[PDB]
Amino acid sequence: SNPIQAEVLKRVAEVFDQHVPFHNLLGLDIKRYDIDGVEVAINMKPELIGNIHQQILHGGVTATVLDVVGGLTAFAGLVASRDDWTIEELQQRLQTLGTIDMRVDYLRPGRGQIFTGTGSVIRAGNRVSVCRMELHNEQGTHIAFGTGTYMVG
Amino acid sequence: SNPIQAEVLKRVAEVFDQHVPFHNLLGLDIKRYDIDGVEVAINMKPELIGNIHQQILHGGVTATVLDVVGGLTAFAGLVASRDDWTIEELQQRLQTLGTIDMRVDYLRPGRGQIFTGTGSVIRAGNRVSVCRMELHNEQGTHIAFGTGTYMVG
Amino acid sequence: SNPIQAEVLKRVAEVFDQHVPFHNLLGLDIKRYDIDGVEVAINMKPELIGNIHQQILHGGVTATVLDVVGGLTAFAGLVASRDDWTIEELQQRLQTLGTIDMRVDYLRPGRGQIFTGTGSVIRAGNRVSVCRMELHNEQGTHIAFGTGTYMVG
Amino acid sequence: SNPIQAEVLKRVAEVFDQHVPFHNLLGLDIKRYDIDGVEVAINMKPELIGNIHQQILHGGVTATVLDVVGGLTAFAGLVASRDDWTIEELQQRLQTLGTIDMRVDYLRPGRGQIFTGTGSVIRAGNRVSVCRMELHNEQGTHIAFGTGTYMVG
Repeated sequence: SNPIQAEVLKRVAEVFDQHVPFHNLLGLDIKRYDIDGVEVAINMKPELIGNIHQQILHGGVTATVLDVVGGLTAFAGLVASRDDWTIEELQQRLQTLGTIDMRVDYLRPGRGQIFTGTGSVIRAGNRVSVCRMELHNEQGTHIAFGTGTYMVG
Repeated sequence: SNPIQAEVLKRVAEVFDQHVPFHNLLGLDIKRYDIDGVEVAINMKPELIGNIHQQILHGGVTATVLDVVGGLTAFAGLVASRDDWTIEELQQRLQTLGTIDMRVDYLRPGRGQIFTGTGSVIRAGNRVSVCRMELHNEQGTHIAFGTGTYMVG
Repeated sequence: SNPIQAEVLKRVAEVFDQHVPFHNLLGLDIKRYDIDGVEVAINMKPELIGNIHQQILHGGVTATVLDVVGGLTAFAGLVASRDDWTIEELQQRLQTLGTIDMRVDYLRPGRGQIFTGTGSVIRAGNRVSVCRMELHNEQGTHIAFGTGTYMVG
Repeated sequence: SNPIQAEVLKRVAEVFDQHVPFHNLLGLDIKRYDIDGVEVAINMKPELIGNIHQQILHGGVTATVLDVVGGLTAFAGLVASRDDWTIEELQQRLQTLGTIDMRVDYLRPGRGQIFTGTGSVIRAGNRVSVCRMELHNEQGTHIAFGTGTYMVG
């Protein structure tokens, strides 16, 4: 794709990946990131448990992962929408990026070894975008669905 | 509250405040928990930051706090709804207690030193309850509102 | 499907299709209803326009259609839940069927002569079910998505 | 409110009260509309019933009223946010007014003779605003609560 569109796609992906303190506290990793769909994985660890008896992931981790998948999905959508994007142009956008509201639907108990989240834009906007997100375990079992409205400009 | 109601609440409160791995990871504390509702407090700390430049809370922490406030608010309301609960029935309820769906509305940037969450029951049920949650910093400004649907039976 | 199930689904269908005053005012029709799900449809007419200057469907209609699709989807999923329902049992359930909360995401302005809605269960339950709903124009594009939490018992 | 603000508001109130086909079909009325907010009312009539036996308002009507209250609430909050507003500058804004997403929480059966709705802005913006809505009957009993995200620029 566009030389600049590539930079941001490999930069923004790395920004979220390790430049965010909370992402590091949880061990959240943005595996990939490109024009279509981003991916976010998180390995199960004792620190992420909610109910010790059921040994299930705390609902806050599920929410966090879905929110991150959405913002990234939204911004990625903004990027691919143009070929005139300058560097500062997108930098101002990235500083504006934020969640306005989000809905999480908890489908099944959060059990698994590795969890992966992905999303897609259902409403692409120049200022506001809405996406749907999803979280599953290594067995492919859907743990939760999400829908978020993001500010992209 | 009668002995049963009081004792159950005291027990649940220490469970959430000391024996929940994810709560310990973030520093989420149950400041107050009685038949009237809950108060959850969380001190800002570097690991909870979402964007270093603006020094704001990661939307994930906010969602986590709002969700916990809702669950406990819904459980407190359940306990308060009957004069004939037994320790065993309420202990079974605490295990079934869970979030079905939740909406978080991000109002302002999450800046603060100490964050406090409280909630109220807008729809009480024997099986399903709906709660409204709020999060504010030590200055009293609202950071986010939440609405949660919880399975309570 | 099963004699009783197909019999109950048949009954419930004419109910929403004709026994509901608001459905007749809007022209809401239950195009088809089987154990697999539902498909609602509604023809455009002058009384359903929201903004005359744009000849677009009023959002209130959209939300109405999504919610009905959701309740029907939920109940259908419940019928297929057990294989030994008694016509009286399912009659008691239908009396408790109702929406707890619903989220509507508006994607495009509603245009065209006919609008069709369908949905699916994302979380099946004996007491509560969560469904996703979709509404689209005659050209196949999605006007809105919906997510609903329903009481099925 | 200065003359310009009050002028556009009176104009907007007129359009929604008489020049909106779907509002005229339901009988939705804009009782009052000023810089503070909006009051929407709708009398109960046979055509608005959802369940014949319970004589309750159809959930679609409740959702319709909450969305309209939210839109007008959002627009009023926009009108009151500035003084440099020129007549057409706000009329161009009105053309952009629309609902992005909405969540409705059904608290209890919609019984009543006259239903009234009010709302407030929980997040005011130059392009996106979030609002809370509420519907009650003539006795003051709360029927449903809403939360809407609106495009205002």
